[PDB]
Amino acid sequence: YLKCKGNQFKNKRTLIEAIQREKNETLKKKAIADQLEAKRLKAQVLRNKRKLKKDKEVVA
Amino acid sequence: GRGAPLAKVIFKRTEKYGKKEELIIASEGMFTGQYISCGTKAPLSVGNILPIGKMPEGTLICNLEHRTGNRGTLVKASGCYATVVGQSEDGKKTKVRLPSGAKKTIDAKARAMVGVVGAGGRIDKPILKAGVAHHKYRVKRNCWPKVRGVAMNPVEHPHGGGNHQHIGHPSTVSRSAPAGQKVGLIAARRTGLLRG
Amino acid sequence: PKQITDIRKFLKISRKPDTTAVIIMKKKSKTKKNTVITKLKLRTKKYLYTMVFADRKKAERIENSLLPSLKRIYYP
Amino acid sequence: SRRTKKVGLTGKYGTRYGSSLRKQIKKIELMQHAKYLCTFCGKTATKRTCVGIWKCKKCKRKVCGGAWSLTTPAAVAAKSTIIRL
Amino acid sequence: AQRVHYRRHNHYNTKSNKVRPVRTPGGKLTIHVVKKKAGKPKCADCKTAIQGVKALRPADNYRARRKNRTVARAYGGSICARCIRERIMRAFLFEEQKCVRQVLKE
RNA sequence: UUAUCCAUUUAUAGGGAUGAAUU
RNA sequence: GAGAACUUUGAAGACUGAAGUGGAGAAGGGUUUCUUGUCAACUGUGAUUGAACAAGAGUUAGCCGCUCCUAAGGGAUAGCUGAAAAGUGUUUAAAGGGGUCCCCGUCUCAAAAGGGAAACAGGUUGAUAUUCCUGUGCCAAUAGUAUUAUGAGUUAGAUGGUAACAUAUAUAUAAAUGAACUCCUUUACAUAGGCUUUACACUCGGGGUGCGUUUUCUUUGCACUUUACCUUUAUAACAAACCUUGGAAUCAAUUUACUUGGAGAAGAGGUUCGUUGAACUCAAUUCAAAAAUUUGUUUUGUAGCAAUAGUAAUUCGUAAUUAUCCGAAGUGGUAAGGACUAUCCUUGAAAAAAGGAGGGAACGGCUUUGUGCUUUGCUACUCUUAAUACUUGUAUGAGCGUACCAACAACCGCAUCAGGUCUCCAAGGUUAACAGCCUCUGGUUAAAUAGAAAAAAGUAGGUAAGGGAAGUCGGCAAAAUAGAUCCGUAACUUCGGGAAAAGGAUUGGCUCUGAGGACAUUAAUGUUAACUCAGAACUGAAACGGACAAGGGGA
RNA sequence: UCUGAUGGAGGAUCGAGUUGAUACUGACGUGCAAAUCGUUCAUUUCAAUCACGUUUAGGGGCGAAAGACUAAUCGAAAAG
Ligand SMILES: [Mg+2]
Ligand SMILES: [Mg+2]
Ligand SMILES: [Mg+2]
Ligand SMILES: [Mg+2]
Ligand SMILES: [Mg+2]
Ligand SMILES: [Mg+2]
Ligand SMILES: [Mg+2]
Ligand SMILES: [Mg+2]
Ligand SMILES: [Mg+2]
Ligand SMILES: [Mg+2]
Ligand SMILES: [Mg+2]
Ligand SMILES: [Mg+2]
Ligand SMILES: [Mg+2]
Ligand SMILES: [Mg+2]
Ligand SMILES: [Mg+2]
Ligand SMILES: [Mg+2]
Ligand SMILES: [Mg+2]
Ligand SMILES: [Mg+2]
Ligand SMILES: [Mg+2]
Ligand SMILES: [Mg+2]
Ligand SMILES: [Mg+2]
Ligand SMILES: [Mg+2]
Ligand SMILES: [Mg+2]
Ligand SMILES: [Mg+2]
Ligand SMILES: [Mg+2]
Ligand SMILES: [Mg+2]
Ligand SMILES: [Mg+2]
Ligand SMILES: [Mg+2]
Ligand SMILES: [Mg+2]
Ligand SMILES: [Mg+2]
Ligand SMILES: [Mg+2]
Ligand SMILES: [Mg+2]
Ligand SMILES: [Mg+2]
Ligand SMILES: [Mg+2]
Ligand SMILES: [Mg+2]
Ligand SMILES: [Mg+2]
Ligand SMILES: [Mg+2]
Ligand SMILES: [Zn+2]
Ligand SMILES: [Zn+2]
Repeated sequence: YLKCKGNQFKNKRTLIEAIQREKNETLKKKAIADQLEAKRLKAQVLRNKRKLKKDKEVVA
Repeated sequence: GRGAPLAKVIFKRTEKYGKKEELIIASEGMFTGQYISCGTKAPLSVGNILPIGKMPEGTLICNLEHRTGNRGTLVKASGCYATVVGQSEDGKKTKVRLPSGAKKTIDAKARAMVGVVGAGGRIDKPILKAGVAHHKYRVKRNCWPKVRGVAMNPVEHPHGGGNHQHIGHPSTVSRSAPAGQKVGLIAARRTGLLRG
Repeated sequence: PKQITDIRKFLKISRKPDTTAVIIMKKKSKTKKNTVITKLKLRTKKYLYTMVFADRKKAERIENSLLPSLKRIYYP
Repeated sequence: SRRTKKVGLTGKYGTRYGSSLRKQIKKIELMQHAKYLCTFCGKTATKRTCVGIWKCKKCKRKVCGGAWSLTTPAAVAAKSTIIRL
Repeated sequence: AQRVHYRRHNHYNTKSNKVRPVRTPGGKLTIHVVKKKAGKPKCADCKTAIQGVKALRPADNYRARRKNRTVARAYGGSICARCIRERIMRAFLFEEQKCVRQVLKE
């Protein structure tokens, strides 16, 4: 909306192309960030289960 | 016609069931919805109306009576104020300093408003156009523009006539001159640029 | 003028002391043939009241049962 | 783009009246047409309606003030004096 | 095209002599004079338009229906609802504060 | 201070301690 | 007709060109208006004409105005001054009043453009028309008593909704108690800028009817195809404001521009005003389901007014009858409303009149001891609108204007004078254009004269070889330039300008190419517009803002 | 600080009406006219322009100032 108010698109077709390109890129960034966040979260369970595996033995 | 704003203020009748209306020159800071108090025992604050004998030294005042019960005569134009400068030993007298720089002693029971008159500082804008001055005096009185006496004929003015547009006469006249003759600088103690 | 779409109200108006005339208008429809549209109008002191009848049979019944003291006026 | 180097607001006056008078007009009218904080409601929406009357576009209170600005120093000084007492 | 003229006494274009052309069954253009608008009645406190009443010139207001000129509350069609709410709160709470202050004298 | 002059008001309590108010 | 250049009729050729010798009003005039007659003088030539002369006619209002209110102001009353004549106008009036026993507070005139109860369409005369005729409406007023009907309340004054708010449909939405006193609202208001909606106007294509052209062409060129006030008109649609729920940063919503939100935004669901005035299946009509409120369609109606009127046609007779009156869009001239933005040492009337609210005075009726307060029953009485009957002064709608001109010969200027003199309506083509030029509706073809001839001289114009201000006090007068698009613009400067500086190129017609939207079946298909802008080929006696319109530049 | 758009200020700019009157020292000068006619000029959002009503009266009024204007009369109107 603010882009169109600033005289960036002189035509309807150009606006459609621009929004499609932006949509693809903002989908790809999410699709990389979410998978990195999930994979990073997974390794928190091993790190928080080996703690109790050690502490059930030595810490008492 | 006037440069300063007016406050419309409503009091409540005390001898009877009803309401009454007043028009008062507004001091700088007043707002719609404010309660002001008028009387001999009212607290000292901006917009209250008090007798001048209950004000300490240095108080800035406006809308003053030069005689008691007068309903106000002295400090009224926009941006103007007076100063309390002395209280007498036995009461009954109060000394103030007026905007022109004169000093005066007043009855100590006369009334005034605390604060300065609003909308002050309006002679700091250049007028810059003849039409603006046409619109200024359009709502005051018929006194604009002005032809100068050196550009008339002798029948209409003491300065009129001549082959070169001069006065030819000393332009400072005396206090006793008749009505058709008191026309230049009236009873002038002094002429020229001031240097102090 | 005013319009009425309730038959009972129409017959109530006809019997009142200051109804003095009825108008009958017959007119072929603009769509087809054999379509005698009819309007019946009551002249009271204040307003004409108009009721529209699409059925020539029911309409033809209506003004038969209409009280004899009303003057009748035929426009077509 | 920037449409004017110097005269800014006084470009409506053209070439008339001389440069120094236009400078004083510019200084005065910068204050005259600005916005001021309303102390009653918190928004900055107070604008001048006449030579001494100021009004808030949101809460709709009217405050009596200066000619070209909302406060002049001389009134602020006296108010501070009274409040100190 | 067909051209028109004033039918009434006033022949000048004042605010009370406004005009609107109209086509007749006999096939001609004619003039008709237009009534002036009427301001909306306003709240006695905040000077805002009162909801639920009609805006009529006082001649048309005189012969208008009774329910078209009023609302059913403590101040009807003279003070708006926000103002009435604030008035009620002011009354009750200031009386409570005065009564609290009265007892504390001792 | 009573002649004389001025001012104010509906000639409306003798001096000191941004609700509503009438029968 | 005794007598026709300037009386009338028909046929031609032309003008006005909606900023009109077209329509309607004010000031001013006063019968100039209409019908008939008519020529002594007038109508600067004629005249049978005429605003001239003579006889008789013609102006119709509850709804158009005045009459009422107040304005800038005028005249007055008390008092005071002055020989008076006059000047001034609460300056210490025991005044003016209104309210039913009190309070408020001078009188009167001044607006035919300010304020302000109420009306429309068709027809009609030789001369008047929102005034007459026909039909349909509206506004204001309408005593007392009694009866009869319309509805409502109580067995002393009604209800619904959480809320914003809503409710009386009787022939007709007429009734929802309210005193003294008090407070508000309408009447009621400047300028500039763009955006938007709706009516009137204009235009394109279908259907019907009539007319025109027709050696050749032409599914063709023109005309008509209408719908007022009033019914709170019902209901739709829309710019706004407010209510309920909800709970906002990854800030959102949104305009051409803007604007707005924890003092409660978006989303979802509601209430009201304004605009407008049949839009929306709007109203009736069940074919069959859902109630002791639904589907395509029941099919009707220009929603009533309303076709019975108006217009265009075809008829038969010496007032007569029939058929049409209906399908889809575009352009943006004029007027009004809406929500906004901005400007001011400028902030842009009043009164008559009308409405809303606070407060709570008083009060169920009919006879029932007495002196307004003391005694017994019925738990029909209280409002409201309409009609009737009787008593009452005779229980609707006063008085004045209304013909005509408004300059072209009706006015002022000594006149039938090329002068002066206030307001509203406003078609087609070309075009930025209500300019100029040409045209349709309406108006005219008239001017104190005509025919012939055509030299000097004059007045208003048009051209000129070669030179180009040498003419003259002086480039006086006249020429040269000019629209729009694309390029390019100095000194100086108060930095805003100078500037259209100076300068250079292009412009017709015809045949094509490209760019800019909306909508519905799902990116894929389909329908469907308005006007501008940019390129290419071809073409002509090298011409093209072709007429009109339209800067000379510089030191 | 620079670039593109949006936006619509100003006693801004051309210009028809309106209000005026620069040149031809044009016509006319026994006029159409006791101030007209033609062409050419100045002005159009503001100190703008019109209409009615109203106030100011002669040695006085009114004047963005020319001794201008005050009913064809003004360096002191008109009637007796
Ligand atoms: Mg001089
Ligand atoms: Mg002298
Ligand atoms: Mg000099
Ligand atoms: Mg000397
Ligand atoms: Mg209501
Ligand atoms: Mg003649
Ligand atoms: Mg012509
Ligand atoms: Mg011509
Ligand atoms: Mg023209
Ligand atoms: Mg005649
Ligand atoms: Mg005759
Ligand atoms: Mg003659
Ligand atoms: Mg005669
Ligand atoms: Mg009459
Ligand atoms: Mg009238
Ligand atoms: Mg007055
Ligand atoms: Mg009067
Ligand atoms: Mg009027
Ligand atoms: Mg006539
Ligand atoms: Mg008439
Ligand atoms: Mg209709
Ligand atoms: Mg007439
Ligand atoms: Mg005369
Ligand atoms: Mg003559
Ligand atoms: Mg004439
Ligand atoms: Mg010649
Ligand atoms: Mg030649
Ligand atoms: Mg030559
Ligand atoms: Mg020479
Ligand atoms: Mg020589
Ligand atoms: Mg010389
Ligand atoms: Mg020349
Ligand atoms: Mg230059
Ligand atoms: Mg200008
Ligand atoms: Mg000459
Ligand atoms: Mg001339
Ligand atoms: Mg001289
Ligand atoms: Zn505020
Ligand atoms: Zn309110």
